[PDB]
Amino acid sequence: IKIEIKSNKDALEERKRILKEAKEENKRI
Amino acid sequence: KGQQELNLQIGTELNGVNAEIRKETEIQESLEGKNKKFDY
Repeated sequence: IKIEIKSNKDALEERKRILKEAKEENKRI
Repeated sequence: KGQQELNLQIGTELNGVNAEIRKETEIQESLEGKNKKFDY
């Protein structure tokens, strides 16, 4: 419960960063 | 109770983020193909 919540939160953060980086790269292209 | 509801909300946020992620990947590859055409 607790640990899965933290893991989901963290992974969500990293994938949000991946999204934001992809947005940067699309803009630059 | 709250823990599980928060985890479900995080899962929904995961789903949305993944949708946005592969949408951005599609936009990336489109712009990239356009870049190659312009290079040609």
